[PDB]
Amino acid sequence: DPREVILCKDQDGKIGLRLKSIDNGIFVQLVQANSPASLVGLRFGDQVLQINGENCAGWSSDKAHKVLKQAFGEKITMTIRDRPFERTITMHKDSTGHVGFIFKNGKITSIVKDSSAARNGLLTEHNICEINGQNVIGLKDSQIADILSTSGTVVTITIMPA
Amino acid sequence: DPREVILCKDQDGKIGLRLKSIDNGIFVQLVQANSPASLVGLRFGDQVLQINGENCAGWSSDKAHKVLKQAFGEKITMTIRDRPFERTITMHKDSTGHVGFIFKNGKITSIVKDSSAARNGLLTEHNICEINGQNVIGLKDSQIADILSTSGTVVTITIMPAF
Ligand SMILES: CC(=O)c1ccc(F)c(-c2ccc(C[C@@H](C(=O)N[C@@H](C)C(=O)O)N3Cc4ccccc4C3=O)cc2)c1
Ligand SMILES: CC(=O)c1ccc(F)c(-c2ccc(C[C@@H](C(=O)N[C@@H](C)C(=O)O)N3Cc4ccccc4C3=O)cc2)c1
Repeated sequence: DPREVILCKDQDGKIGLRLKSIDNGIFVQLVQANSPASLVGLRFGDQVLQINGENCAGWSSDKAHKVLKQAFGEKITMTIRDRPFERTITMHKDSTGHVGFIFKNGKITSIVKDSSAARNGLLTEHNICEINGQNVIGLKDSQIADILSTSGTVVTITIMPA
Repeated sequence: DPREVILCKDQDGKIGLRLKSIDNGIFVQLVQANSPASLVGLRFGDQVLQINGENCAGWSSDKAHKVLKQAFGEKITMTIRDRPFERTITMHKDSTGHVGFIFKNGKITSIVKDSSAARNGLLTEHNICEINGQNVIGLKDSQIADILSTSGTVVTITIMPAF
């Protein structure tokens, strides 16, 4: 159920937020580290219904960008819907340390037959958002594979359709 | 949250279930009225993880139907994850009786600017599943519009991505 977040711009503007048009809605696509957007709890995949009282419906990505650049510093209110697409799947590493899926650019592309991912019904064409809690958005595939390896048997992955 | 369902085949060996492969997973695409599939609570959007202790990952819908069809035992055992893509949006009719969207083949195509659908972030390219608890999967657009006409001010709609 929607929430109202109040954000304040930093030194020279910039909320540290990249918005994207998807299905005539507006969604958070990137959250900068140590950003006013991250310090309030904004995450990749959160829907934005309202920016300073105004509806985002039908806004193109570049309109969403322009609207944010023109907002005044000490107050930027938004109506947010915490990751409407968010799903959380738990897997169990095998003898080789493998959970059972192939990924590319942070998106699951393949499911290994007879694996943990197959038993747990992990879906392809979904972005990996969090592994065990850590934000893996924007990370290179090698870094994601690293986090997966340095984790224990139970792997709590958070996926979202792409 | 996955649960094991035990379906019991009718006199025809049918269960009233149509399946569809989405993103290397198997999904329920149509549940016939008063069938063994409706009986156990299967619904459009439900993910089928296993069929008779056999993983559905990668399977095509023909493979899934072929497997349901084969092994004509009275009991089919499925592992079901309930509607993983289900989203509920509450809108309220304006002075004219409109929440503010356009649909074509049970799918939202457009959002009217400055409307309840816009205010509540309704998304296009989504299938309407339910309108105030009423199943609309399978119904024609005219029948969907009849439900909306006979609705109160509050219109609660369950939606899922079209894919
Ligand atoms: C049953 C069974 O489970 C099984 C069986 C045989 C296998 F070969 C594998 C398997 C072997 C290697 C991989 C590589 C796979 C990976 O390690 N995924 C994790 C989540 C995992 O599945 O553990 N990776 C690593 C990587 C790095 C950089 C770019 C892309 C990738 C990628 O796709 C995936 C699966 C898994
Ligand atoms: C503010 C504001 O809200 C506003 C204002 C002006 C408007 F013209 C409208 C509006 C008026 C009519 C319609 C037609 C629209 C509809 O009645 N949708 C329901 C869910 C609703 O939005 O109430 N329909 C009816 C229909 C029948 C058969 C096939 C397709 C359709 C279809 O798309 C859609 C929007 C809505």
